[PDB]
Amino acid sequence: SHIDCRMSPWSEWSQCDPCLRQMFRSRSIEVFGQFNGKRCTDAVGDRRQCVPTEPCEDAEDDCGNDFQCSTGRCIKMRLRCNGDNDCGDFSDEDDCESEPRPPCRDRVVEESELARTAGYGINILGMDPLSTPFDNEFYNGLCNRDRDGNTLTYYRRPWNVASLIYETKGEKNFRTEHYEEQIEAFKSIIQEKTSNFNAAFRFSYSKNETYQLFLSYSSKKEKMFLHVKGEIHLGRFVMRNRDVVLTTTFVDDIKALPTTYEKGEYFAFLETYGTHYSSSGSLGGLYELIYVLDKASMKRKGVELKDIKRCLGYHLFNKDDCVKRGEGRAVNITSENLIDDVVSLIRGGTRKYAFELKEKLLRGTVIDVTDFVNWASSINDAPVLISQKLSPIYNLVPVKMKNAHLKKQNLERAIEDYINEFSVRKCHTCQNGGTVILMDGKCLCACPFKFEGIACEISK
Amino acid sequence: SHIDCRMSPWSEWSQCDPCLRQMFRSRSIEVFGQFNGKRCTDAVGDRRQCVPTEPCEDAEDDCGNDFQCSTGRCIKMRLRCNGDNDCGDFSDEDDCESEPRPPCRDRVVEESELARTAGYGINILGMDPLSTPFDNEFYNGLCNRDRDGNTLTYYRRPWNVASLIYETKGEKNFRTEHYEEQIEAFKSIIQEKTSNFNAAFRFSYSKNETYQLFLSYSSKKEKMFLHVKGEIHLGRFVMRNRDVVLTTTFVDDIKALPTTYEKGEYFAFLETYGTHYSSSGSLGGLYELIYVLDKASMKRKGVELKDIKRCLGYHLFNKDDCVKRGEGRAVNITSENLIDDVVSLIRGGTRKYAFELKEKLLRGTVIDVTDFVNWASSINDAPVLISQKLSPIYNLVPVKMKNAHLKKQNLERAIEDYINEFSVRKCHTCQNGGTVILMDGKCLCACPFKFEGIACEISK
Amino acid sequence: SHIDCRMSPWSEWSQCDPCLRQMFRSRSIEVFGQFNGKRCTDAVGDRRQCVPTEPCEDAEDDCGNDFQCSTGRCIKMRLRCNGDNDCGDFSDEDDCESEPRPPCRDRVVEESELARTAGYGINILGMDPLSTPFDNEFYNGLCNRDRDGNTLTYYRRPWNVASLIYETKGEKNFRTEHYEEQIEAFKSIIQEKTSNFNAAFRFSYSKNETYQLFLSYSSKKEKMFLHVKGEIHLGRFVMRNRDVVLTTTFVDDIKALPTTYEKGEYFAFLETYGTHYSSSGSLGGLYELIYVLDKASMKRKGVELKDIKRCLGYHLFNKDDCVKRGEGRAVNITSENLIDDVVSLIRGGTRKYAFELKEKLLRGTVIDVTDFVNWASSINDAPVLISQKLSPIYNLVPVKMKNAHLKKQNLERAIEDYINEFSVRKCHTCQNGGTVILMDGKCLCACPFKFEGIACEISK
Ligand SMILES: *[C@@H]1O[C@H](CO)[C@@H](O)[C@H](O)[C@H]1NC(C)=O
Ligand SMILES: *[C@@H]1O[C@H](CO)[C@@H](O)[C@H](O)[C@H]1NC(C)=O
Ligand SMILES: *[C@@H]1O[C@H](CO)[C@@H](O)[C@H](O)[C@H]1NC(C)=O
Ligand SMILES: *[C@@H]1O[C@H](CO)[C@@H](O)[C@H](O)[C@@H]1O
Ligand SMILES: *[C@@H]1O[C@H](CO)[C@@H](O)[C@H](O)[C@@H]1O
Ligand SMILES: *[C@@H]1O[C@H](CO)[C@@H](O)[C@H](O)[C@@H]1O
Repeated sequence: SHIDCRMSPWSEWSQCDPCLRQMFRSRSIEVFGQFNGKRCTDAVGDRRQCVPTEPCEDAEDDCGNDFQCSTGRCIKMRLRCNGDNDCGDFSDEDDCESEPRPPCRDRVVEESELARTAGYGINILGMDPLSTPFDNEFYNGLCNRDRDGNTLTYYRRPWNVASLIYETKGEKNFRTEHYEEQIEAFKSIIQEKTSNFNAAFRFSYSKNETYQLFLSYSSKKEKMFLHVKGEIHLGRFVMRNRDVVLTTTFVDDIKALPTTYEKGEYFAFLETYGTHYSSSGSLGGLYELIYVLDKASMKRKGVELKDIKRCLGYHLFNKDDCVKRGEGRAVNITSENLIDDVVSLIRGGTRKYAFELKEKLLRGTVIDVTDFVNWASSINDAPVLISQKLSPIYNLVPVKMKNAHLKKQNLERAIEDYINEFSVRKCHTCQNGGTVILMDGKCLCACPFKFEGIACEISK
Repeated sequence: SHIDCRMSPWSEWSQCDPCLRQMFRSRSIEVFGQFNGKRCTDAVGDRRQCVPTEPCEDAEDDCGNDFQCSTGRCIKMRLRCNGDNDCGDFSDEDDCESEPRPPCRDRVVEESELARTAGYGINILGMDPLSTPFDNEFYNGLCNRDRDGNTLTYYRRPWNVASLIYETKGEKNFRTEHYEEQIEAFKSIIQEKTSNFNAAFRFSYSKNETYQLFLSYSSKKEKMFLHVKGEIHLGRFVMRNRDVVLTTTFVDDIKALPTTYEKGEYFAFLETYGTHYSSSGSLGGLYELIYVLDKASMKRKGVELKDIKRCLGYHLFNKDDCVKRGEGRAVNITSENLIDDVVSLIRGGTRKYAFELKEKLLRGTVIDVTDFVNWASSINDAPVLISQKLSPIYNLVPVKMKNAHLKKQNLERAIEDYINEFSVRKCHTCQNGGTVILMDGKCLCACPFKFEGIACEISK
Repeated sequence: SHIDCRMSPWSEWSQCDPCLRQMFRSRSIEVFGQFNGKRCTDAVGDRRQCVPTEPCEDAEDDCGNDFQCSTGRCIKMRLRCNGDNDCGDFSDEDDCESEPRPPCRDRVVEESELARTAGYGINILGMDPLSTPFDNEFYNGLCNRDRDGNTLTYYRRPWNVASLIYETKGEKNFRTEHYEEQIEAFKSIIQEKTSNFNAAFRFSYSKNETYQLFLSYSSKKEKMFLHVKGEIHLGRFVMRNRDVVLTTTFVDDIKALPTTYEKGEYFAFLETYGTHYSSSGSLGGLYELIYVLDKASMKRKGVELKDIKRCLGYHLFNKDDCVKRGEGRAVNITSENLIDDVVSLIRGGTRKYAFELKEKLLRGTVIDVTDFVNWASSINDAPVLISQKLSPIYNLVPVKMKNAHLKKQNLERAIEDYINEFSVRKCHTCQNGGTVILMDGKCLCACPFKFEGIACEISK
C-alpha cells in the first residue's frame, strides 16, 4: 500500500493577454495522494509577465447618461445628496448644500442585522465564505420596512434583497430505534453400551462404555440508535436576479479575467468568491445528538466425557482383573464486543449558553426548560445559515461590461472543470466498506466501527 | 446506482429586443441528479448584449389627464396635499401651502400591523416570499376603520385590502390511535413405541423408542399514534382585483420583460416575485406534535428429544447387553424491534414563549394553562400565514401599460413551463416505498422506518 | 390513481365595451385536479385593451334636484351642515357659518360598535368578508336610540339598520351517547372410543382414541360520543331593502361592469364583494367540544388435542407391544383497536380568556364558574357572527343608475354560473365512504377513522 501524488505536464503558453500583459498556462491533476503518501498541494495554474506585442482597446465602460463615481459604479441622478452611501466612496453626502431629503423620514427606522450579509457566496464543499458579491448598502432611495417579532423594530430592506420575513419556526425531530436478538442453541448426547458375556471353569468378558457430549451456544446481540435534531428558524431571504448592484471588489475581479479561457485565473477566482451564491437562504441554526450503541456478546461451550470399565475373572486357582479408564474435557469460550459512539453538534448562538446546552445534552439527564429557551433567545444575536437554494455565479456577471458573454462562457465551463478535477472519483476506493473522503488533496478513508487500518483491513 | 445531471443543448439566438438591447436564449433540463451524483445548479436562461439593429418605439405610457409622479405611478388630482404618500416619492406633502385636509380627522386613527404586508406573493413549493406586488401604503384619501379586539384601537384599511376582520378562532384537533395484536401458537407431539419379544434356552429383543417435539411462537405487535394540532386564527384578509395599485419595484420589472416569449427572463421574474399572490389569506399560526411508536416483539422456540433403550439377554452360560442412547436439542430465538419517532413543529409568536411551549409539549407531562395562554397572547406580535387561496400572477399585470396582453400571454405559459420543468416527475422513482423529493435539483428519497440506504434497499 | 387539472378552450373576443375600452373573453373548468395532481389555479376570465371603435354615451347619472357631492352620492338639502358625514368627503361640516343643528341633542349619545359593520357580505363557502356594501355612517339627520344592557349607554341606529335589539340569550346544548356490546361465544367437544378385543394361545387388540376440541370467541365493542355546544347571543340586526345607501367603493365597481354579460369581470366582482349579504344576522359566538371514542377488542382461541393408546400382547413364548401417540395444538389470537378523537372549537372573545376556556374544556376536569363568566363578559368586545339569513346581491344594485336591469340580469346568472362551475359535483367521488371536499381547486377526500390512503383504500 503506497500511492503518491501525480501531475500532468504543463500546457503550451497561450498568448499575451493585452489588457493584462500576462500569458497564462495550466495543467491538471491525475491521481491524488492516498495511503500515507505525498500531498499534491494544489499546483495548478501559472502566470508569467510578458510585454504586450499587440495592444488591446481600452477596456472601459461607456456609462451612458449616468453619474460615474470614484469606484466604477454608475448611479442615477435621483440618488444625489440622498444621505445614502450609493457610490461606495460617499459621493452623495459631500457635494451639495441642498436638503439631504431622506426617503426614510422621521419614522423610527434602523439598520438591519440579517440583510447586510445576504449573499453568502457558497462553495460546493458545504462551507460558506461570506464574500458577498452583492452590495447590501445600496438602498436606491427607497424606504421599505420589515418588522421584527421580539424587539418590535423596523429594519430596512436593501435593494438586493427582494423579500425578508421573520417567522419563528421551531422544529424538533426525535428518533430512537432499538434492535435486539437473543439466541440459545443447545445439543446434548448420552450414549451407553453395557455388554456382559459369561461362560461356565468359566470365562467372563464385560464392557461398560459410557459416552457423553454436550454443546451450548448462548449468544445475544443488541443495536440501539438515537437521534435528536432540533432546528430553529428565524426567517429567510430571497435575492434578486435583474438590475442587481455588485460590490466594488468584485466587478474589478471580473474585469481582470483573461477572456480567452486561460485556466489559471478561473481556479483562483472560483476559490476567492465561491462557486455559487445563496439565492434563497434560511438563517437560524440547529443542534444534533447521535448515540450509536452496539453490543455483541457470545458464549460457546463444550463438555465431553468418556468411560470404559472393563473386567475379567474366572475360577478354574483364580484369576481376575478390573480395568477403569475415564476422560473428561471441557471448553468455555466467552467473547464480548461493545461499541459506543456519541456525536454532538451545535451551531449558532452566543458563546455562553450554547456550550451549556451541549453538555446538558451529553450528560444524559433531562434538561429543564431554561437552557433551550436561553439558547433560542441567544440565536437572535448570532445566526448561522442552515438551508439554501444555490444558483451559479455566471448568472450574476453583468452584461453592461465588455466581453461579458465570453467571460460567462468561460465561467460556465470552469465550474464543470472544477467539479470534475477535484472530484472524489479519481482516488481508487477503499475496500471493506471504507468511504473515501477527499480532503487537502489527500483521500482519507473512514472505516466502519471495527477497522483501525488505513485500508480498513485489520479487524477485531 | 449512479445517476448524474443532464442538460439539453441551447436554443438559437432569437432577436435583439430593441427596447432592452439584449437577445435571449435558453434550454431545458432533462434529468436531475440523483443517488449521490452531480447537481444541476439551475443553469437555464442566458443573456448577451447586442446593438439594436432596428429600434422600437419609445415604450412609455400616456398617463392621460392624471398627475404623473417621480416614480411612474399616475394618481388623480384629489390626492393633492392630502398628507398621504401617494406617489411613493412624497409628491403631496411638499408642494402647496394649502391645508393638509386629512380624511382621517381627529378621531384616534393608527397604522395597521397586518394589512401592510397583505400580499405574500407565494411560490408553488409552499414557502412565501413577502415580496408584495401590492402597495399597502396607498390609501386614496379614504378613512375606513377596522376594530381590534384586544387592544381596542382603530386600524386603517389600505386600498388594496377589500376586507379585514379580526376574529379569535381557536381550534384544537387531537387524535390518538392504538393498535395491538398478540398471537401465541403452540404445537406439541409425544410419540412412544415399546416392543418386547420373548422366546423360550431363550432370546429376548426389546426396544423403547421415545420421541418428543415441541414448538412455540409467542409474538406480539403494537403500533401507537398520536397527533395534536392546535391552530389559532386572528382574522383574515381579501385582496382586490380591479383598480389595484402596484409597488414601484414591480411595474418596472414587468416593463423589462422581453415581450417575445424569451424563456430566460421569465424564470428569473417568477422566482423574484413568486408564482402566485395570496388573494385570500388567514394569519395566526399553528403548532403540531406527532408521536409514532412502533413495536414488534417475536419469540420462537423448539425443544426436541429422542431416546432408544435397547436390551438383550439370554440364559443357555449367560449373555446380555443393555444399550441406551438419548439426544436432546433446544433452540430459543427472541427478536425485538422498537421504533419511536417524535416530530414537533411550532410557528408564530415571540421568541421567548413559543420555545417554552415546544419543550413543555415534548416533555410529555401535562402543561398548566399559562404557557398556551402566553403564546396565544404572543401571537398578536408575530403572525404567520397559515391558509391561503391562490391566484395567478398574470391576473395582476395591468392593462394600461404597453404590450400588456402579450406579456400576459407569456406569463400564462411560463407558469406551465415552470411547473413542468421543475416537477418531481422527471426523476425515476425510488423503490421499497421511497417517496422522492425534489430539492436543490437533487432528488432525494425518504425511506419508511427501516431502510437506511439511499435506494431504500438495506433492511433490518 | 393519477388525475390532473383540465381547462376548456377560450371563447371568442366579444366586443370593445366602449364605456371601459376593454374586450373580455373567458372559458370554463372541466375537471379539477385530484389525487396528488396539478392544481387548476383559477385561470378563468381574461382582459385585453382595445381602442373604442364606436363610442358609448357618457354614462353618468342625472342626480335630479339633489346636491351632488364629491363622491357620487346624491343627498338632500335637509342634510346641509348637520354635523354628519353624509357625502363621505365631509361636504357638510365645512361650508356654512350656520348652526350645526345636531339632531342628537345634548342627550348622552354615542357611536355604536355592532351596527357599524352590519353588512357582512358573505360568500357561499361559509366565511364572511366584512366588505360591507352598505354604508353605516349615513344617519340621514335622525336620532334613534337603542339601549344597552350591561354598559347602560345609548347607541345610535344607522339608516341602513332597520332594527337592532340587545338581548342576552345563552343556550347550552349537551349530549353524551354511549353504546356497548359484549359477546362471548363458546363451543367445546370431547370424543372418546375405547375398543378392546380379546381371544383365547390368545390375541388382543386395544385402542383408546381420545379427541378433544375447544373454541372461544370473547369480543367486546364500545362506542362513546359526547357533544357540548354553548352558544351565547348578544342581539341581532335586520337590514333594509329600499332607499338604501351604498358605500363609495361599491357603486363605482357596479358602474365598471361590462354590461354585455362578459364572464371575466363578474367572477372578480363576486369574489371582491361576496355573493350574498347578511340581511339578518345574530352576533355573539359559540364554542364546541366533540369527543368520539371507539374501541374494538377481540379474542379468539383454539385448543385441540389428540391421543391414540394402542396395545397388543399374547402368550403362546411371549410377545407384546404398547404404542402411545399424543398431539396437542393451541392458538390464541388477541386483537385490539382503539381510536380517540377530540375536536374543540371556540369563536369570539378577547385573546386572554377564550384560550384559558378552551384548555379548561379539554383537560376534562370540571370548570369552576369563573372562566365561562369571564369569556361571556369578554364577548361584548369581540363578537363573531353566528347565524344569518342570506339574500342575493342583485337585490341590492340600485335602479337609479344606468343599465341597472341589464347588470341585474348579468348578476342573476353569474351566481348560478359561480355555484355551478366551482361545485363539488365535478370531481369524481372517493370510495370507501370518503367525503370529497373542494379546496383550492384540488378535491381532497377525508377518510373515516381507519383509512390512511388518499383514496381511502388501505385499512387497519
Ligand atoms: C461511508 O463511510 C461511512 C463512515 O462510517 C460508513 O458508515 C458508510 O457505510 C460508508 N458507505 C456509504 C455508502 O455511505
Ligand atoms: C412517501 O414517503 C413517506 C416518508 O415517510 C412515506 O411514509 C410514504 O409511505 C411514501 N409514499 C406515499 C405514497 O406517500
Ligand atoms: C363524509 O366525510 C366524513 C368525514 O369523517 C364522514 O364521517 C362521512 O361519513 C362522509 N359521508 C357523508 C355522507 O357525510
Ligand atoms: C511544467 O512546465 C515546464 C516548462 O519548461 C516543464 O519543463 C515541466 O516538465 C512541467 O511540465
Ligand atoms: C450552449 O450553447 C453553446 C453555443 O455555442 C453550445 O456550444 C453548447 O454546446 C451549449 O449547447
Ligand atoms: C386560450 O386562447 C388562446 C387564443 O390564442 C388559444 O390559443 C389557447 O389555446 C386557449 O384556448
